[PDB]
Amino acid sequence: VLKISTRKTPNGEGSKTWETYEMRIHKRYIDLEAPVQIVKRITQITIEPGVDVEVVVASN
Amino acid sequence: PGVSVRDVAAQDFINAYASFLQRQGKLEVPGYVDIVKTSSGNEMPPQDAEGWFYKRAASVARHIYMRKQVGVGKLNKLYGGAKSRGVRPYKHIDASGSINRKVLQALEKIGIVEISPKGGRRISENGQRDLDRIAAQTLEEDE
Amino acid sequence: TPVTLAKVIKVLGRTGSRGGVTQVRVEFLEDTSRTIVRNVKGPVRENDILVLMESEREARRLR
Amino acid sequence: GRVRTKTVKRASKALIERYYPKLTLDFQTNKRLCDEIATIQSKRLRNKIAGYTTHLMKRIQKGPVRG
Amino acid sequence: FTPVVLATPIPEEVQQAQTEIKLFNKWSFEEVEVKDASLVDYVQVRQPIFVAHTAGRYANKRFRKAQCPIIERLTNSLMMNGRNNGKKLKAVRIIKHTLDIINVLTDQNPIQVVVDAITNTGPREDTTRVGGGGAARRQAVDVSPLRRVNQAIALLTIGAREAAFRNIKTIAETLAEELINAAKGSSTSYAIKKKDELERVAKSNR
Amino acid sequence: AVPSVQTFGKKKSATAVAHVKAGKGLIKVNGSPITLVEPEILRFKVYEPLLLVGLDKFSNIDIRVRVTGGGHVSQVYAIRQAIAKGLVAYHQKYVDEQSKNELKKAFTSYDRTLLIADSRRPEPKKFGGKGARSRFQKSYR
Amino acid sequence: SLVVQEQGSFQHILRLLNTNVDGNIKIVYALTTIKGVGRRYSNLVCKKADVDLHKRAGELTQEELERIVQIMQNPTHYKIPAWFLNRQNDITDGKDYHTLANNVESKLRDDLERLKKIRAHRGIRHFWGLRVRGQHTKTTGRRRA
Amino acid sequence: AQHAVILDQEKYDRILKEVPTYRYVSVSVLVDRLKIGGSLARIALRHLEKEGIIKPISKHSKQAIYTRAT
Amino acid sequence: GNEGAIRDKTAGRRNNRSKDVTDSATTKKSNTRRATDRHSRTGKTDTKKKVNQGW
Amino acid sequence: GTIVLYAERVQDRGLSAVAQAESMKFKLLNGLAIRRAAYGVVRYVMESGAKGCEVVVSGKLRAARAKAMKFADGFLIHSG
RNA sequence: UAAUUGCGAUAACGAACGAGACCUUAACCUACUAAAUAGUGGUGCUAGCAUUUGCUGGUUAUCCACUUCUUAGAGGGACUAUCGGUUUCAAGCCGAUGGAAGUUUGAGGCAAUAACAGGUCUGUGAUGCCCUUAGACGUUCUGGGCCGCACGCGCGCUACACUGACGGAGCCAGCGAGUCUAACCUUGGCCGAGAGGUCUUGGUAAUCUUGUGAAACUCCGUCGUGCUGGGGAUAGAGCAUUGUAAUUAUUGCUCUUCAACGAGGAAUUCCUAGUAAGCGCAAGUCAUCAGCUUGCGUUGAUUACGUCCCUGCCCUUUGUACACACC
Ligand SMILES: [Mg+2]
Ligand SMILES: [Mg+2]
Ligand SMILES: [Mg+2]
Ligand SMILES: [Mg+2]
Ligand SMILES: [Mg+2]
Ligand SMILES: [Mg+2]
Ligand SMILES: [Mg+2]
Ligand SMILES: [Mg+2]
Ligand SMILES: [Mg+2]
Ligand SMILES: [Mg+2]
Ligand SMILES: [Mg+2]
Ligand SMILES: [Mg+2]
Ligand SMILES: [Mg+2]
Ligand SMILES: [Mg+2]
Ligand SMILES: [Mg+2]
Ligand SMILES: [Mg+2]
Ligand SMILES: [Mg+2]
Ligand SMILES: [Mg+2]
Ligand SMILES: [Mg+2]
Ligand SMILES: [Mg+2]
Ligand SMILES: [Mg+2]
Repeated sequence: VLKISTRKTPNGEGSKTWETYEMRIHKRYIDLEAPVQIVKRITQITIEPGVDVEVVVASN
Repeated sequence: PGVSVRDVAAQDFINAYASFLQRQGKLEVPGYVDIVKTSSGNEMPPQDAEGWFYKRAASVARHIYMRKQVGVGKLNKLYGGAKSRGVRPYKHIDASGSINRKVLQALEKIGIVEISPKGGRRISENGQRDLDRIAAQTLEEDE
Repeated sequence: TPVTLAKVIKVLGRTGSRGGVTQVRVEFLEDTSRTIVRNVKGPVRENDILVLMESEREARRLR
Repeated sequence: GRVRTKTVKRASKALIERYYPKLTLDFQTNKRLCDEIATIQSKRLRNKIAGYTTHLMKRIQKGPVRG
Repeated sequence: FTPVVLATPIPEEVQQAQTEIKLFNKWSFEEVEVKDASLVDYVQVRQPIFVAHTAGRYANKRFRKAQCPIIERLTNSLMMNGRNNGKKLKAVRIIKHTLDIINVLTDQNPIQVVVDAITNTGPREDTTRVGGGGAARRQAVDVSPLRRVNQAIALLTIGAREAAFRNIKTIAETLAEELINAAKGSSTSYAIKKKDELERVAKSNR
Repeated sequence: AVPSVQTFGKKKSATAVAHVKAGKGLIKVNGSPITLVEPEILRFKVYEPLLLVGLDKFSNIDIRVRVTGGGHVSQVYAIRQAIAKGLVAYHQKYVDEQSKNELKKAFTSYDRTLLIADSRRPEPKKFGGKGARSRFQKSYR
Repeated sequence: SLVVQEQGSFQHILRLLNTNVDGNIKIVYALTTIKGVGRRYSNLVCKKADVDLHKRAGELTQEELERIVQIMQNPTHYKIPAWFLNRQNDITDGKDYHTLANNVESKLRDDLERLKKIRAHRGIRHFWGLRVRGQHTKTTGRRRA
Repeated sequence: AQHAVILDQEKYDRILKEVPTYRYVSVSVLVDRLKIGGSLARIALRHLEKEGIIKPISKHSKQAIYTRAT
Repeated sequence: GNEGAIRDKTAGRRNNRSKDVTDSATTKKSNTRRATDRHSRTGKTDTKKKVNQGW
Repeated sequence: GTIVLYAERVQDRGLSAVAQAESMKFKLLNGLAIRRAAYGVVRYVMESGAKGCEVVVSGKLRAARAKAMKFADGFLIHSG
């Protein structure tokens, strides 16, 4: 979770109210063993406005 | 039965190992000892004057017995205590990198620790030996 | 120094414009058959026992 | 202070109003009943409600309750 | 008590006194009784303890703080005046020390002296500033037993620390000493002086 | 394998974990034995359960415990809990019940939570004071 | 350590380095009442002089005393660092002195005036009766001189 | 400088003969018999253990405790 | 300059310290106006035709 | 090549805050009695199947001193 | 009742905004789905001590297995439950029992209608009007200044010591954060008393720093009530780091110098349980600088569990020539 803590006031006046926002980062990984075909057939689709898909490969 | 060092409490093990290495002679104790301070978060040098190198040596040894590998950095931070910055708040600060790293060599040149891979220093096969040895010596005082 | 043991009975309420003071009725168990109302300073519940230092003088309100 | 609000009390009323054969001084079964028989959005409000329809219910066994 | 030993071994007097009696650091819990009526209930002893450190929950309900072991109610109040807030281990040790000292002098179950010291200092009546119109007079009040214990503790510890301030005798010795003189109040103690003088002025408005 | 159970105990952040196998009556904490521990004023805090229920009780078991997190006291209450709950877990499976209820009954009578883990936890400081309830300091004028 | 006996050998109070030193106080500390000898410096010197730190300033053979006085005003020969010292790299011959006793008084004055003679700002600020090292002089230090 | 930082053959003998009757002996108790500052006092406690009347109940720094021997 | 600076008397702590402090140091906030915050100074006022076409 | 734009005439603008805000802008900016403007907007919104709608106009309008209005019809909730 | 929260009364009946619901975090699941970026047992391979088997470690894949602990999905759970006192046997309230949990469960987020000439045109390429606009109130560049010191005020920090300082020795957290068109968080090895330096190295991160071995704290010593070794202001002399620049001393280390302060007048702040207080840490700021803030965890009390005396406000009643509403 990414906090940002701030006084609300643009200026300086008044009781010193603070206020914090936060941005929740949810990451997740799933490992598969499947040939070139299914992989790319699985990467092109299953796409979504909101989810940052990333498929790394390799034994290193 | 058999024994470890874990079978023995802190103070009793180290005042034993310290007593050992002074009784010993095989040391390497830099020489700036007595004129040196052990940290920059300290006020006075160690009161044990003649000695306390054996105290740290033993302390160091036992610590690295207890775990995989640890080096100068870790040991400096460990032996570090709070420092009064005078009229300003106390802050923890690390202790002298020399004292330790030279305890790490003196104890190595004596063959209790070996510059391990992964990093730092790790209990030597021969320390395993001697440490589990005086440990039992410390229990046989209450037998 | 005639000490007097008295078993508290029925918590009747707080007095003192402060509020610290509490009104209770008691029962000396050195012969019950008689009862009296006192002012406590501290926290009190039913079945306490008060060392009344003068068995014979009870107090009403506080301001 | 656990004074139960109107929406809790109001819903409770109408539930006893029309489902007394069913419901029974056990919060647990009146809970499950509510799921079936009533629509509520939250789990808590559901308990809070059932918990009170079980109250009301539990004392109706000893005379009527105004309303 | 019949010996028992398994793998990693447990010391003799440790094996000994433990499974037997549930006694203190190592101190008799039986005997120990509350010389003044009332004052029981609102003084613990039984259930018995090993050392007076506990994860208690005596505060979140009203009267239940009475149910704390009185000896711990001593050490609890031992830890204060700014610097020593928290530092319960500190306190605990001082008390262990203290009991040892108290015990060493004049025999007696040390925690029983704590019983006799405390019972002996709770003021039986006091005063509060009643309105009476500005020039607020002084109405006497027969004070609660609970408050009678509280005050006792607070008093004892305080004037012990006050004496213990700025001098060689360790806080344990003076804590011991206070209780000692408080055992059967010998007028030379902080609490008795202050107790009686609260009763001096309580009686002096009646 | 052999008869064996794992349990835990928590006090604030600290979380003490027990592995109570079937064995020849040992009881080591983290790595050393139980007759060391330290704080040590506290020491009798963790000897406690073993006394409560009689020093025997353990000669058909070996117990390991590893604490992580929480401070010097946080752990000592945490460990003793995992020891007692660990006994009661074993007689839950490997002995009979009436013994397990025998044990639980004498823990619950003496008890520093011991079987149950304590709900207490640090409250969030809120802006305006050094603490949670604590406010700062005003002066009006 | 030792339940010692000792005849009349020890004198309470003893005058060295043109100053006065109380015997019945531990010698490490006792020695600090000379101008310019902090606890550390005291320590190292005795550690150097083969003198017993468990001792008071009281006992201390007259030989042992003189030794201390010796080391104290010659640290560079008797193998004591340089970073352990109050006046290193002077500002004339740039040697490493450990200015001791009634000397440190005059050496503050010397420097202090070296700045003034040079009209340097720190100097001026000294002569103006203020604090030099750059602290705010609005709110703090008030009663004062 | 108000006395009691040294040994004095008379003080030694004071310690030898004046220490029964101390139901309680300790650092503080030793200074209170108008003698020994806390440092040498601590040294005495040790060398009364050597073979001298005191029985070592309880332990350490700050607190010391002894009674007469039996 | 700097030579002027130390040569100059009338300067440095010694003097100031022996000078009386004004009484304006210890003056309050002066405040001036706040009890007049609500009565507009413009002396103008809007009107009700311009207000009513407006809103 | 690596980026593209598209227009998408949104489904019923009557339940877009932004649509109605910019409406009232382009209403008053086109010279329109404030009441007429707002009340108009609230009527198009409500008619567009809304549960309820609310319109504030803060600011200074022909008079010197700054006023401000509300313009709400039907149902709104404000918390949680 | 915390609440126009309800019960009740009742020319009202029955509703909606707000309160509540709700949402976030902290608590409980051996139930469910899994995990070489988390972790347990077994087995290999292996060190030490005992040896009669034992005990304590090493080994990012040498394997098999599991999900108690860790992680986070989906469910579950509490509803002031059971009982009992109390009360218009009403809403409720108090106690015991059970319970992860029974103070709105703890803490927050959100929050109606209104008011103020509260504060902000020094956040805004938000803006009306005024002013100025080339000897500029634009803008940059060089240097000083916001730190300037007889003094009045406010938030703080460190203390006045022996529940202590110092010195060894034990050794324990939790919120965070970290380097691409780059120089961030840094392990390890050397060198240097130190501050730091130098060689390498892991990490775009549950994978590395980091188990952030933090601090109070715990242990054994030294000192012994002495303005003391408590205290560490002021000041001299030297060495280093950031930065183009350190003088008016950015910070750091070493030696020395060793002030006031012996618990604080009248006054006045904050606070009810993991709270107060003590204690350190990360984050904001940040090239460099925290005696500040925002969070976090460690250690863990005493005393209330009441009232209207003071102060503050709220509601009625009542008066009014006030409605720009007592400015
Ligand atoms: Mg240390
Ligand atoms: Mg540390
Ligand atoms: Mg402090
Ligand atoms: Mg000196
Ligand atoms: Mg709400
Ligand atoms: Mg609502
Ligand atoms: Mg699980
Ligand atoms: Mg219960
Ligand atoms: Mg204004
Ligand atoms: Mg603005
Ligand atoms: Mg502008
Ligand atoms: Mg400024
Ligand atoms: Mg403020
Ligand atoms: Mg220490
Ligand atoms: Mg060098
Ligand atoms: Mg790399
Ligand atoms: Mg001094
Ligand atoms: Mg100091
Ligand atoms: Mg920072
Ligand atoms: Mg600031
Ligand atoms: Mg009217």
